[PDB]
Amino acid sequence: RPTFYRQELNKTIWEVPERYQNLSPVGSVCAAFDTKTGLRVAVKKLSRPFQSIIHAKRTYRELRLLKHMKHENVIGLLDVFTPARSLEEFNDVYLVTHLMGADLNNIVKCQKLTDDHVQFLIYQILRGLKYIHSADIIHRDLKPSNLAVNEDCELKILDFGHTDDEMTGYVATRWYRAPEIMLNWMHYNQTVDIWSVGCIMAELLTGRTLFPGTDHIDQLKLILRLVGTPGAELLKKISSESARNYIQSLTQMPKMNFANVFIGANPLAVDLLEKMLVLDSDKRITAAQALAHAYFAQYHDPDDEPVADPYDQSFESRDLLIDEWKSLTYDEVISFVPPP
Ligand SMILES: CCN(CC)COc1ccc(Nc2ncc3c(n2)N(C)C(=O)N(c2c(Cl)cccc2Cl)C3)cc1
Repeated sequence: RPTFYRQELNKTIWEVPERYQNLSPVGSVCAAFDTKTGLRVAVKKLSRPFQSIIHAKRTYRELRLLKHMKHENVIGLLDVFTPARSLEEFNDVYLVTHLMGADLNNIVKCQKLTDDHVQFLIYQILRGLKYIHSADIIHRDLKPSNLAVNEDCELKILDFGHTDDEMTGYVATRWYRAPEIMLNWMHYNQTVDIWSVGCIMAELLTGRTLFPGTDHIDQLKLILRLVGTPGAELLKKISSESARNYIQSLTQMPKMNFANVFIGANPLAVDLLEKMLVLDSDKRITAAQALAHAYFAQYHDPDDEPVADPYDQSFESRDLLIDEWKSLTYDEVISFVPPP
C-alpha cells in the first residue's frame, strides 16, 4: 500500500499516492506527472460513486470497461486507486489514464484537412473501433470531441457512452448519431459507430458538419436527402409502428451522387463514404472490412490491427443493491494490475 498525501483542489480534497505530483485541475479531473512511469497523466476523482443504484452500477460499468481496453487507439487504464484500507471504509475512486493534448473538435473545427491527414486519422479510428467491436462493445457516442490526438497525429477513442435535453436542437451531441438510434427505430448494432465515422470523415474532408440538423426531424431530412428515403426492405425492420408510419408520410427521394457532394475529394474517400453512410445498418461496411478498403492502402497492415479478448457484460442484466455494486467495484480496484 503506497503512501497517500492530501491536497484541496477547488473545494475538493484529493488523496493520491506520492508517485503522482504537480496536480492541476483541468475539468473532476487533474493533470499530473506520474514519477514512477515518467508519464503525464490525467487523474479523475469520481463524484459520489455510490450515491444510488444507478450511480454505483455506473461506476462499476466504467471501471470494468476501462480495465478491459488495451489498445493504442483506445483510452485505457494506467491505474485505479482508493485511499480506503478496507471495503467498510471504501468511498472514493480515482482513475488514471494517459493525458491527451486536445480533442479533435477543439483542433480542426471549421477546417478542411488534407487527404493524407484524413486517411491517417480515420484509419486510427477504425483500428480502435475494430478492437472495440470485436469485444461486442458499442461506443454509441463517437464524435470529434471524444477523439483525442497528439502532435504526431496519434489518436485515441475516449468517453464511451445521455440527457434528452442535451440532445435537443442545434447540437453536436446528436449530429453524428445513426438515424436508427436517434429516433429509436430498432435494436441497434455496432455499425451505429460506423455511421458516426462517416459523419466525422466527411467533416474532416470538407471542414463542414455533414448533418447539422436544428432538431431530430430536421436532421432526419438532411440525412434522407443524401442517402435517399428508406425502401420496403428497411421499413420492415423498423419495429416502431409510429416511426415506420412517420417515415412513410415523407416524399420519396433517391440517393444523391456522392461525387457531386464531396466535390474534388479522393474517389476512394467518396467510395468509402457511400459504404459507411448506408441507411440500412445491416448493409453498412464494418470496421474490419473498412480497414481493408483501398483508401487505407498506405496504412493497412492485417498483422497490426489486433482484436480484443472477450468482454463479459452479463452484469448489465443484473439488479443489485448499492452495497453489492460497491463490493464488486472494490474487487475490481484491488485486483487491478498495471500495464507493462
Ligand atoms: C477549457 C478547459 N480546459 C482546461 C485548461 C480543459 O481542457 C482539457 C482537459 C484535459 C485534456 N486531456 C485529457 N487527457 C486524457 C483524459 C482527459 N483529458 N479527461 C478530461 C478525462 O476525463 N479522461 C478520463 C476518461 Cl475519458 C475516463 C476515465 C478516466 C479519465 Cl482521467 C482522460 C485536454 C484538454
